Amino acid sequence: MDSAPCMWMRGGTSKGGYFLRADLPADTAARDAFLLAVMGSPDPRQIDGMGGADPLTSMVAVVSKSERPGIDVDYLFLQVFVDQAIVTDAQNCGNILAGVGPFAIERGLVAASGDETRVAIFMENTGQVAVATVRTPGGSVTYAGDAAIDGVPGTHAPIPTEFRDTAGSSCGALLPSGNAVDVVNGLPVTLIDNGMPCVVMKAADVGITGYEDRDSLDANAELKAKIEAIRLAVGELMNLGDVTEKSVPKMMLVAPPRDGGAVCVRSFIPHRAHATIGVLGAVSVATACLIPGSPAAEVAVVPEGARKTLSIEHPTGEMSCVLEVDDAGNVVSAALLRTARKLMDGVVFVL
Amino acid sequence: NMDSAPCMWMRGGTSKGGYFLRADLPADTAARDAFLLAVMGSPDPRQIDGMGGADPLTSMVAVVSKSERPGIDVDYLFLQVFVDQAIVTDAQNCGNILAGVGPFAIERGLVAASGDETRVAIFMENTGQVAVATVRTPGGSVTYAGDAAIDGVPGTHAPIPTEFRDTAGSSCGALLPSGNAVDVVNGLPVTLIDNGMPCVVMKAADVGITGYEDRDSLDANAELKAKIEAIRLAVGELMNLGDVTEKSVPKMMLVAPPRDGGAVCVRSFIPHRAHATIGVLGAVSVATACLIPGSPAAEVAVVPEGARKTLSIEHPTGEMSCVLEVDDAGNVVSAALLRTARKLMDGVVFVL
Ligand SMILES: O=C(O)/C=C(\CC(=O)C(=O)O)C(=O)O
Ligand SMILES: O=C(O)/C=C(\CC(=O)C(=O)O)C(=O)O
Ligand SMILES: [Cl-]
Ligand SMILES: [Cl-]
Ligand SMILES: [Cl-]
Repeated sequence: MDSAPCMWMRGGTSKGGYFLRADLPADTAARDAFLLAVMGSPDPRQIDGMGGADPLTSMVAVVSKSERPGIDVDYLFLQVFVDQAIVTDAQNCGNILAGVGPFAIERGLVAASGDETRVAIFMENTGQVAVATVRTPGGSVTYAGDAAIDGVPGTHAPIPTEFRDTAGSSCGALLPSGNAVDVVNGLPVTLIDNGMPCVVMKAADVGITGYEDRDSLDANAELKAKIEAIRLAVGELMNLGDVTEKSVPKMMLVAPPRDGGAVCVRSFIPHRAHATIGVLGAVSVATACLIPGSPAAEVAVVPEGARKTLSIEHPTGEMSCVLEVDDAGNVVSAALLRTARKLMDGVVFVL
Repeated sequence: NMDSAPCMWMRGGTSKGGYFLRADLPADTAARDAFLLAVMGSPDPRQIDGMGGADPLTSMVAVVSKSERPGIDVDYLFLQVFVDQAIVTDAQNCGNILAGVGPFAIERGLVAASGDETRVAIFMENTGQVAVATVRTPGGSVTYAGDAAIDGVPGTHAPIPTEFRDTAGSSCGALLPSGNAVDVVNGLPVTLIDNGMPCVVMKAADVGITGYEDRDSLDANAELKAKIEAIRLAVGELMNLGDVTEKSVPKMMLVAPPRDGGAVCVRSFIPHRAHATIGVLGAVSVATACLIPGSPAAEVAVVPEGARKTLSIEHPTGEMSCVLEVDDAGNVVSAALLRTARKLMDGVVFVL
């Protein structure tokens, strides 16, 4: 097959191609080779495909109607590497998730149910369910509205998303090492998975402030080398095997908030600096803020009460994470606002 | 306000952008620009809410229509959509995006396939110049598959040879709008030249680089970029380009001796980002400058002898050759260059 139907969408602060599962090769080696060609990878410019030469604009959602009881659609996230011939399936992606609901409704996978449509989305990569609510005025998806998210110009229709049962969905526990803190290459880190495996550490401990812009961080070869050494050192401890060629864990460098939020973060995902912050990445970081003795807890400003709005500051503003904690202080849910937009709909081609 | 249009996303040469039928876009320029900005996701350094790839070279538009001009198959207007300003500019040719125009026009039925290699004569509306491209149409259908390669694009595709005649002065009114082979601007000798793309040609070494740096190093060189932009703003009137402050011309061309067997090595700012490779008509202008005695380009170039000259223009990821025919007076009378293209996505683009 040399082409496939495809909707190009912005999902949250990321961008990529949304496919029906049936339209892609069933064999995953052939599927991944096709997706590389669709995107134009490997190429630092992605000039001969639809990737935008940024991992955050080189992403794929494979969506299908679900047979799981109570679930509307199944969603597989695939990261297409920009300049390697690698497609990875080892993580969730809550930004690209934002486009899944609207894509599924437009494609008839799930019926609109009034002016707003709840969509229960099984995230195949980790086996957990997320719930998105999509504006469907008059029974049709809209992308217009009054909502805004930092990192995206303008305003769009809101897409509230809610995540439960996130802890340990990749590493088998919230803290796969069993410790709140671990010393790695002479630095305290928290190894944490509440929907995204993360290594959380103080920006100041790897020799930056945590307030640098994306270009400054991407050009900092010395910083990138130092944190890559830590990432490779903890891959097995987080039950992720050999992470050398994986996209996980995400490296989260935290600092005290500056614009009135809970914490400030710079993320490497795992090699490129994030332009903003990942959705489940932010949930893991926000969760670490609540763990006494974590580097995150030391720099964070944490509100009182069972339902905590934790503003996570990032290079171009912030993204707020509403957590509720149970009896024992465990996070039992996380809710975040996203938006999406259909950008182009048609057929993608490969040679 | 228009909220969708049919659109083919293509790679044209080493560039990428949206190809539209003229009839599918707003007739009013202001409405058209607001639509195209929104299609691309501009202004936004990351172009996250549209189809632009956060680089001027992947934020380009071609507007194509069947031509009524005798002997011309299609009319093609090139539009640059700025990445992080609300500006769409029509002031230049674009010979990379031109490569997609032939195949696009045949797919869209604007020109019929003719044999297995279809000639397509293309009127470049921005300057009134014509290019002639040949498109592989085996069995009557465009193919993008083939054995040709161009530096800056992985793999191989169908060849699209292109030939340009009557190139000189199409934006500035003359090949050398100042009348001089060299002018001194901000302390350094430059050549102001237009052989299809208005350019300021200067020695890389005179502005503090070697000319062999990679694109990332050049885009990070704020001191260099400020020096170059001050020169650009100082030459707009001399080049008969009026007020260039919000324009994308002239292109700033920094030349050095060839290092990999070519005629000259170039780095180009277009005008603000460093080029990842080199523009097609920009290269023609630089190649032409190499032939002018006294030019900075002639001082660093290695120029082959003969009436037919293959001038290899070296750039950050290899080279692109310009085959120039020159007449007895030494004037360039045609330029021929190989490009390729590929259809990437076809369908409908949307805006709010
Ligand atoms: O870290 C990455 O790979 C990029 C992401 C991840 C994300 O959204 C999430 O953590 O849920 C993104 O911003 O798209
Ligand atoms: O200079 C620019 O703005 C970019 C160009 C120009 C081009 O191709 C040409 O000079 O004909 C490109 O697409 O490479
Ligand atoms: Cl399906
Ligand atoms: Cl719909
Ligand atoms: Cl038309």
